[PDB]
Amino acid sequence: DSIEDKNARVIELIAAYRNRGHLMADIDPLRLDLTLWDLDREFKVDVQRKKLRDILSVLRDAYCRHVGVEYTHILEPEQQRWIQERVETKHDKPTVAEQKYILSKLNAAEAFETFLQTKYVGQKRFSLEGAETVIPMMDAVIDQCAEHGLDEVVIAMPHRGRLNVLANIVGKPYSQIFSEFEGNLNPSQAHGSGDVKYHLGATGTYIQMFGDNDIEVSLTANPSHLEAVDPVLEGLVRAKQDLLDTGEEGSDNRFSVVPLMLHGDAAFAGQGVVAETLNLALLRGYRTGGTIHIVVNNQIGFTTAPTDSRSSEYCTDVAKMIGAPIFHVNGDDPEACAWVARLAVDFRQAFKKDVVIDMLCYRRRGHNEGDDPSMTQPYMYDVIDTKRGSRKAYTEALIGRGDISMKEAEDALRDYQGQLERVFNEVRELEKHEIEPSESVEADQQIPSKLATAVDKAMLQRIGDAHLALPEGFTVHPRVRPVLEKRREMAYEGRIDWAFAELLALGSLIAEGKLVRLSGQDTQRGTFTQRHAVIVDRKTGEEFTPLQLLATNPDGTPTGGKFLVYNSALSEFAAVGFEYGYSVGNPDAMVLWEAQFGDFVNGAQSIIDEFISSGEAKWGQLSDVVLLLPHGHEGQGPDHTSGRIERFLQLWAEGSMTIAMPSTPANYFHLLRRHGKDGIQRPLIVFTPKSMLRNKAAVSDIRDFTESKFRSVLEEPMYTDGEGDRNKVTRLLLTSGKIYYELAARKAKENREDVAIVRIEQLAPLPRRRLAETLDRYPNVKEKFWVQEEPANQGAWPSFGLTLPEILPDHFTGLKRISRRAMSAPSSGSSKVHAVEQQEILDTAFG
Amino acid sequence: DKNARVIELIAAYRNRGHLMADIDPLRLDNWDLDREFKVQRKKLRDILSVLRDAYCRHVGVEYTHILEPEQQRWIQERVETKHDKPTVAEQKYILSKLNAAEAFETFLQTKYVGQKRFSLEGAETVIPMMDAVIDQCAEHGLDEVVIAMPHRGRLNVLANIVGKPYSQIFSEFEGNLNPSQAHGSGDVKYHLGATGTYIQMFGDNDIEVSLTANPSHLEAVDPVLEGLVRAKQDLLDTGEEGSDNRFSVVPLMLHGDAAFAGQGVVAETLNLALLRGYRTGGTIHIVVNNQIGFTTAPTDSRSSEYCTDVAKMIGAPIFHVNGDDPEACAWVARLAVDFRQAFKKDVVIDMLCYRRRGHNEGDDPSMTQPYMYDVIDTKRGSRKAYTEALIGRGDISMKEAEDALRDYQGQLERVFNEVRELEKHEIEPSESVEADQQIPSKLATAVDKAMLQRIGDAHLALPEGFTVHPRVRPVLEKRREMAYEGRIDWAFAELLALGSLIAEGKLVRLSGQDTQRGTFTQRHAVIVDRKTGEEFTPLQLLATNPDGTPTGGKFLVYNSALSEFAAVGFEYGYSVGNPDAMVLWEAQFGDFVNGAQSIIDEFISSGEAKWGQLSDVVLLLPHGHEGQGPDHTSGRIERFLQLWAEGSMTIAMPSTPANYFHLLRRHGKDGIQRPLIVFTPKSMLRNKAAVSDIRDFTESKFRSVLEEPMYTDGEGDRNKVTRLLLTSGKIYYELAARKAKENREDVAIVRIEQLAPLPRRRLAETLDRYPNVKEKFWVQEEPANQGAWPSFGLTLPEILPDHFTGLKRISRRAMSAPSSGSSKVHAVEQQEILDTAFG
Ligand SMILES: CC(=O)SCCNC(=O)CCNC(=O)[C@H](O)C(C)(C)COP(=O)(O)OP(=O)(O)OC[C@H]1O[C@@H](n2cnc3c(N)ncnc32)[C@H](O)[C@@H]1OP(=O)(O)O
Ligand SMILES: CC(=O)SCCNC(=O)CCNC(=O)[C@H](O)C(C)(C)COP(=O)(O)OP(=O)(O)OC[C@H]1O[C@@H](n2cnc3c(N)ncnc32)[C@H](O)[C@@H]1OP(=O)(O)O
Ligand SMILES: CC1=C(CCOP(=O)(O)OP(=O)(O)O)S/C(=C(/O)CCC(=O)O)N1Cc1cnc(C)nc1N
Ligand SMILES: CC1=C(CCOP(=O)(O)OP(=O)(O)O)S/C(=C(/O)CCC(=O)O)N1Cc1cnc(C)nc1N
Ligand SMILES: [Mg+2]
Ligand SMILES: [Mg+2]
Repeated sequence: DSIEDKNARVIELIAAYRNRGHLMADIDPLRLDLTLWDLDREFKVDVQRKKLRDILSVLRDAYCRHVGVEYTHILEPEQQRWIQERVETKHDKPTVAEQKYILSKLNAAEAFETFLQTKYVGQKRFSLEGAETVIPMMDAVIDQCAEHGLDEVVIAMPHRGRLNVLANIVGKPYSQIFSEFEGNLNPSQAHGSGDVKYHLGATGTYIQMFGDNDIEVSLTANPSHLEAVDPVLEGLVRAKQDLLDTGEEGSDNRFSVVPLMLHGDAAFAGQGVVAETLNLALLRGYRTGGTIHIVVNNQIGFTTAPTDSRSSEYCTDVAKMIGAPIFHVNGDDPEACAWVARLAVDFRQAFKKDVVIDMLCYRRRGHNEGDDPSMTQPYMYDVIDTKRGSRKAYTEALIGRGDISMKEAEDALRDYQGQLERVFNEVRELEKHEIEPSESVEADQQIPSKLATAVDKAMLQRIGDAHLALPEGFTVHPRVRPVLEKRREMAYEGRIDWAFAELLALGSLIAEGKLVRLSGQDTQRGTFTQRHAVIVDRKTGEEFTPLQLLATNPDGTPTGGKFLVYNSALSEFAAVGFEYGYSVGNPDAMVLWEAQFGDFVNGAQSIIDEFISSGEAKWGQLSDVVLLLPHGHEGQGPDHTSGRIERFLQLWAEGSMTIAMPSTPANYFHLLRRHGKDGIQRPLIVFTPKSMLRNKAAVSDIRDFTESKFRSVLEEPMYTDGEGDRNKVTRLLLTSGKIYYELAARKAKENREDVAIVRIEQLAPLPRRRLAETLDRYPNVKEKFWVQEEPANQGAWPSFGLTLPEILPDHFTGLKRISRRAMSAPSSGSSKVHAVEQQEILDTAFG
Repeated sequence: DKNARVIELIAAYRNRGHLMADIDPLRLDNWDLDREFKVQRKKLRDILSVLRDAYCRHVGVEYTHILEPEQQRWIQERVETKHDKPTVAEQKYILSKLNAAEAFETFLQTKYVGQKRFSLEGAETVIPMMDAVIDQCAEHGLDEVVIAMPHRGRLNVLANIVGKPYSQIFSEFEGNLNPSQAHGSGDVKYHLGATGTYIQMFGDNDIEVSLTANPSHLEAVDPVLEGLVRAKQDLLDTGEEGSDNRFSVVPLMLHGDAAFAGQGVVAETLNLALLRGYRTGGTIHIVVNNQIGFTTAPTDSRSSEYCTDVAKMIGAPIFHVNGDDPEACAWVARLAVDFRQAFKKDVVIDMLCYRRRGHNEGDDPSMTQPYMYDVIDTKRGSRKAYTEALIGRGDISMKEAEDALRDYQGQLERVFNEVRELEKHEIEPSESVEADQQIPSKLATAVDKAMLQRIGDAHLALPEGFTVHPRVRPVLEKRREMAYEGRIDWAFAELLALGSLIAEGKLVRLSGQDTQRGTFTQRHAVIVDRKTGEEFTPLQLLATNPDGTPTGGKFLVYNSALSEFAAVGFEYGYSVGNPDAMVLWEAQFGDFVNGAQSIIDEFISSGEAKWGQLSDVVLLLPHGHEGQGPDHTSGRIERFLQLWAEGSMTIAMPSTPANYFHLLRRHGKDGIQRPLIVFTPKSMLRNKAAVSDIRDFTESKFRSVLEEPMYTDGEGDRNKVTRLLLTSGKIYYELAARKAKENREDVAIVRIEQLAPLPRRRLAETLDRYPNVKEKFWVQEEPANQGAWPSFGLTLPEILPDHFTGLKRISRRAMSAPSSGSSKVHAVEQQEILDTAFG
């Protein structure tokens, strides 16, 4: 009513457009879903005086045209002001040369799809038709990154316009893409079992069209499993940033390697790994200084409408949890798409935070190029039939503006189409090779000859002394202090436990110049209070990392090594994905991921199945990620007992991974040191102990570290070092893990000279030669038994019971099993029932 | 202008006031007032006092992210108004809950100091808060509250909220279990569930309270709870598939702060909240935010301000409440239920508290968090502070409070003594649960020809003016023809099985990614009008008898979200919630079921042995080597076979449509409340040889072992057979076509349709019909380390030594991936198998 009362209604209106203007924005290319006298009156705006008509025009233009902005949810006021200053101001129109360049990208995007439709009508390619604006948008992201002088852009994306992105953004040769469609692959392309064309990656150098800077562009490989690559990309980028000494663990806060993550609208809302990966964005051990997210929102998921794909307004609403700004942009406006892309990069650079671009578009054809979409979405495809497409609509705009002519536009398309045909002809002209079955990739990585993993006594002692080389005035917790003192004593006197042997292995590698990354749930202290990789000051809370002292030589010079130890988030899928990604990103790093209990690794099953166990065969992607899985039957229940050995053994083929269950601390030390020094970029699966960590018998001597190597097959010390007679042995018990000690204690108690226990430390690849050689030392053996704690359908028996009598018939024909009955669950819920079952196994083994 | 600054200030408190609220009980991180303004006309001092009281005291309110204006106004009206204090009787009742909560934890600390119980100490306010949720649900006249929660205060919740007898809880600590408690392999005490009846203290209403079982896997039970509640809602005819939109079954989901932010299944389950096939009319979420995750600080557990920030994606209101204020906690709990009832939407309560002891009762927390535990040691505890507050108010005396605690402590000791007095039973190893569910004798699954014809006729019984898509119409017409003339394909036999069950009165729930039409355009369970977009479900016509009476059955078919973990979890929960329902979940390709590994491992394969929880969930997994790549080839048969033990599940790979029909009808009629794993076909859906006759549906039953038709119906001689090829799946047709082409009378192909439990007797009986067999081979498309060979190669020579000693394998080499990436390489490998099998 009054001038003071009207001014309050203006501030409400300013806020309404800033908070809810995006709900009115003309973002959908398909289009499916105070008095008038006060307009010329001046009002106070945060302070300057502006007319209502000018305030309203700025608000409508910024928030209700082809760009929908979601940013008021952000808690940082400086971020809200930064977005406000760049969206609520008239941004200069692009140059004729820049416009022509955008059209050239839309031309290369559309013609690439139509060419494939004409030549390979029967083959699926997951076309970007109806979403061609992704190409000039990604180009603008990469160009803006190059303008900031960044080092690399790493891309992860699904199937949608993948071939297009590889050819028009990354720079993968058209000849290579057409050869995959032709089915005529050379020995390098036909190597391994392989994977489909829209899962493959590439690398290249992006050169600025209107700038002088250049930037590396990489696209990583991925399975069909939508969004599974999300933490893998993050891990890959983090490893690269750590090598470049940029980012969280670097000197320069540049975060010069940029993750560019693409997504589909149904997969972004539906896959849990998306929230798991976004939750890593600002963590100390996982941050990459912000990811640029592009959602190719074609408002469909195969035959599923968005109404059945999510419970939220936008497919991007999950990204609001990390305070990420969200930009919904109309896919029919390539200039707004290129502008939002450059704004996104600028925001990422200013606040080192994630930015999400929701590109509203459509899918011109069916889900695949063979699917009929009118069966399930007739109304949408009746609307698509009327739409002209971004390329033709943008061409008509540029001719209308007077930038180009109809002839210039037509000659440009014919030049690109001509170039494709010329390359297609040469691929067809290549002589067709004989199609042969896929071959095992086992021989691709050769075991090095005579590799030494032993360390000198001085090394053990230095790692020991490092545990007591505390900073001035540091107050050690009274229950942590005996561990540090016992470790220095262990390093000089012997009887080294499992927890110290692990740190002796990692510390000696750091001293040799290796980067060690160790992470997992409560991994800094350890689930079983054994590691103490990081010790906390009882009074101040200051952290001390003893192994970090080994990154410096005694003269003061750096070794080149580093110890990166973190407590992970309560995730398995994202954390395992990230560590796999890290190991691929930096192959010279020692990357270890620890499960709280091995029973939780099934939460990251997609990473194990789709990346860790099959990545080499499928894409030639090498990873040496170490998985530490606490395993053992101790009466703690079915979810605190098994790391599912049987599952990893089942997945094993073509010498893809090393699967071990060491029984001694020294053997574990040699296993870890071999993995970090052998140069075999293949994963390592370690079934680690819980109660065995504190077993007084499960200790090792200094000579085991300084004079021995890894031993895949272990005999009882009485036959190798003692006065035991191998000829008295009639019964042979073959085992793996902590049950050896329980069997050895029973053998000692009853003085059973007729029984020998042989341990298999390396489960896969099977040490066939060493195992045969070891059994040949017991000539009077009449019966052999595989003994294990695990149920009959679990542990090593499902694979060993079948492979051992086949690979060694003269040694294992008639091999019987001693174990728990076949069980649905990994063990019993009661510790008392476990104890009875355990005694039954020992009684049977000595019956 | 002054009035404009007031509007910005009003907005500042409503949007960001929660950042200033005194919600943390530990406190770790550190002239115009009399003028009137237009809001009605109110003084700035009165506006400011209302804003500070509503948004900056012990309750932090996040709601301005909500897009519905009516929801924002509803919260504003209940939050920005002076709320009446609870009555002396209500206050005394809240203290009685805090007394029960703390004394239960101190009693277990004193009696079983060495056993881990995951104490709720420092978070005792969860008990009066949950009581207020349940009491408010009972006040709304709701039928049931189903709870899912982790380990934190689980024993406490079972004893003080659900009503699990203390005698039972203490017998679990003593390790003295009777035959019913010791049945199966079992699970730890803080994973078990219970049921009971909640009776209002100051009301006359009663409500069912249930707590569901769960594994250690934090948050995995979230979609399971949703599915369980949804099945109960559908039975009560309340909700989305009901006459009334009451949603009378309430999901009460509890969480830990580190698990809520870190587990992806949380976002997957929240994404289901408003979907047609998954919505439960809103979940009440309680986060026990003790600002710790074992030894991990919140700074390393999440990238967001609040552990609850993920729930803002479905526009859920979030209430951060101080755990030291039990009255604010009880008020927020009742506000949450009221919001859920008004808008049938999810509500999140973030109870800020602390963990008095270590992660477990044996863990020393000062090793990793010395500052936090130096602060906790100075804190008095919600029970003692609340006791002192009521003494100060004059509600109770020091004597009345002490006498109340003595009564609860005295009752606990009395019960503990009786459990100790019980005779200790001999501890024996766990036993298989196989015999618990017996196969029924002579169960008929065949239907009359008229039923096949009715399901056929239903595909063409289109509504008036309905326009069928030109490529969908031949499927409907071919189906009516198939129903009367025979040559029934796979896709129609499935709908014949489901349709006949609906006609018999069974509730059929079928869901999965693009399941309504089918990934391979074969199902067409829902047909869309080409002109209007109107949907028509042919099988729904079978829920009505020809006289017009309902059969009692219903067809619930949905397109799922792009999830595996939550969708499989939900369907498992649904099958447990309604055991009389036919619940089927279909994977796009079986290669994506590993995204639900935790549900398969922790619920489907081991739920019966661990908790006595029975599920008859059906997993449909499209499987087969066709050259579509390593992620469009295998459902990982070897993994399901590995998990199989104690007759927990049925694992099948049928080769004929008729067999699949009988497998599905047997599952829905046999009464065995155990899951079914079906490896379903892709190209075999359109194979002209993979068809069945009417007689196989009307006069036959499921056949676990199948012979070639030439021996059972044709003119083939079994005695001429010298080589025997044992197989499963679509490769049979490729082997049969090779046998026919080369006229190999010396070779016979025997199919194993049911992989687990192994049909040992039928398999032996079938092989005894080929007496001149000199060599036997297991033939499969799958790599040597995959398919049925890893288990069959070991079990078959052991269970049947006179038949399978020296059984050799014919398959693809052992592979890291389920198959090759090239279709050309697949074709060469496939021909190599056929060539070896007939070499
Ligand atoms: C990660 C992988 O799986 S790549 C494995 C390579 N595979 C092949 O070469 C195919 C043939 N395979 C084989 O011969 C066996 O499975 C092998 C590799 C275990 C060797 O059999 P064995 O000789 O009986 O076991 P053994 O422990 O004595 O191996 C002997 C040597 O190979 C090394 N070695 C064995 N397995 C591995 C492994 N998984 N990673 C690294 N080095 C290994 C040992 O350290 C040892 O080196 P050394 O002779 O200087 O002491
Ligand atoms: C889901 C489960 O695992 S409950 C399994 C019960 N387990 C046991 O009884 C342990 C002993 N096991 C066995 O006898 C075998 O493993 C069985 C159950 C497969 C039967 O072996 P066979 O007789 O050789 O195969 P067959 O298919 O002819 O089974 C015969 C009968 O049992 C029924 N049957 C077999 N398996 C199942 C099953 N998984 N679910 C329901 N019914 C079944 C058959 O339909 C048939 O019924 P019918 O007598 O009316 O014709
Ligand atoms: C469900 C599914 C698809 C629906 C796609 O939904 P969107 O995310 O909206 O993507 P588009 O619209 O297709 O660009 S594609 C798809 C494919 O097989 C990808 C083609 C490939 O790469 O081989 N799957 C199957 C699928 C289901 N579940 C999971 C976890 N991953 C999947 N890939
Ligand atoms: C990581 C982990 C825990 C940390 C708990 O974090 P929060 O969510 O904040 O809970 P609390 O503070 O303990 O109430 S408890 C826990 C337990 O073993 C639960 C005790 C049990 O039920 O046996 N695990 C291990 C764990 C790791 N990953 C997954 C998916 N689930 C887990 N349970
Ligand atoms: Mg889509
Ligand atoms: Mg916690």
